[PDB]
Amino acid sequence: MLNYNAPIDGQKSSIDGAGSDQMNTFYWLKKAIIQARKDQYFMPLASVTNM
Amino acid sequence: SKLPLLTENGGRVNRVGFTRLSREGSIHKFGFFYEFTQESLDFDSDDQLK
Repeated sequence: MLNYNAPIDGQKSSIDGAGSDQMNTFYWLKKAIIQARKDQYFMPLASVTNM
Repeated sequence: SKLPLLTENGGRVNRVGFTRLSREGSIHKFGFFYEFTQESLDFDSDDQLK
């Protein structure tokens, strides 16, 4: 019946055979989950005297 | 367990049926009365008994 058994889970898609398998099996979101700087509450309260 | 889950081979799966009930309500009759005699409204202490 030429199904599309889940290729990620291991079941090869019905069209594929021998050693072919599916190749694009997931859409990569090209936007990373990045963190931000943890805030500072003591560094601002500091005058700088040169040396 | 009971979630409707389809596969690629869509077929006769996950059939659902609905039911329709009914609510009733009746009608009842009440009533009462009282009797008096002309000898009880003609010579009686009060004028407006009726």
